[PDB]
Amino acid sequence: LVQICEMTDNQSRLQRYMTLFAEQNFSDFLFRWYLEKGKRGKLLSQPASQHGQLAAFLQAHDHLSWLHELNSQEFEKAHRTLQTLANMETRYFCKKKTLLGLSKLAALASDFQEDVLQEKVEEIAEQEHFLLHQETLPKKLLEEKQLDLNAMPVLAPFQLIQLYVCEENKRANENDFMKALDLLEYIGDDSEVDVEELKLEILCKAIKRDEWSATDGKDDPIEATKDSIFVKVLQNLLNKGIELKGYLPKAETLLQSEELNSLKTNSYFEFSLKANYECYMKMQS
Amino acid sequence: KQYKDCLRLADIVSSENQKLYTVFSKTEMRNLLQKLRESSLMLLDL
Repeated sequence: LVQICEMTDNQSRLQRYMTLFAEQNFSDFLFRWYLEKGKRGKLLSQPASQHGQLAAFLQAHDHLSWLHELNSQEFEKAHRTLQTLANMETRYFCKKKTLLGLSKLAALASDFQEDVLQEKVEEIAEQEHFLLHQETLPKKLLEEKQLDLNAMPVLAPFQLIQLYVCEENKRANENDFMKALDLLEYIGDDSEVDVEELKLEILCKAIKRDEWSATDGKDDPIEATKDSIFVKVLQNLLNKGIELKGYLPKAETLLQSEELNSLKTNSYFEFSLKANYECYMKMQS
Repeated sequence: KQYKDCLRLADIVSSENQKLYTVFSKTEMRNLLQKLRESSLMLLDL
C-alpha cells in the first residue's frame, strides 16, 4: 500500500489509509518505512492531524524529535530534547555548542515563566562557559597537536587543564593558567583526580614559565617578579576576590614539589616565592 | 550559503557585551529565530 502510494504520488490515498487502518498501527508502519528508506523530509512534513502519533513514534528517536517539537511550536519540549542531546554529545565539540545554542533559542522562544526561563538560560550559560575554555585554546597549540575544533571531541576539564599548562603551549600566559584554575570547579567530587594535587601542578607549571635568576642583586624581589606569570596569577586571583590564604598551597608545599626540582637549588627563587606569598597575603588582610 | 555564520548571529544578538537583544521587539526576535531555522534546515540538507 505504501509502495503504491509512493509510486503513484497519491498523498490523499495515503492519508485515507492512515485513518482507515489507525487501529492496526499503520502510521507507525509508515513512519518506520520512511525512516528506513531515508525519506526524513516526508516523515517530518506530515499533516497536523498526525502530529500526536508522530510525536509518540519519535520518542524512540531523540535526534529527530526536536525537529518535530519545533514544527509543532512545543518549544519547552524542544529545549529539553536539545539539552539532553547536548549533554550526551561528547564526540563533536562544534555539535555540542550548536545543540546548546539551539536549546537556548528554543527556551527563549518558549512560554516559560521568567524565573524558570532565567534558570534554564543560566544552566545553558554555565555549559557555554565551560565550552568557552575549549574554544579559546591557543590556535598554535591546536595546530602543533593536530587538533581541529570542528572535528575534536568535547574534552574533560582535566584534559583542558593539561593542554593549557603543557610544555608545548610555548606562549602560555597568566590567562591560560587562570583558565586552568577556573576549570578546577568543573572537576566533580566523584573523579579519581585530586583537585588539590592538580592545583599544585598548575601553580608549579606557572612558576616554571619564568626565569627565577637574580638579575643584578639590587632589585626588590617583589618588583623584579611583578611581571612573572605566577605573580600575575596571584594578582588575578586577588582581583577576583578569592581568599589566597585558603585557596593557595603553603609556600613550603610548592618548594617541596618534585616538579620544581631545577629551582630548589636557587636561594633567590625560595626567597622571592616566600616574599611574594607574604606580600600578597598582607595585601588581602 | 554561509549558513554556519548565519547561526553565529544568535551569539552576537544574545551577547552581554553589546546587549543587542534589548533593541529587538518580541516579534522581530521570533522572526530572527525563524530565519535562523531556515538556515539550519539547509545545513541538515548538507
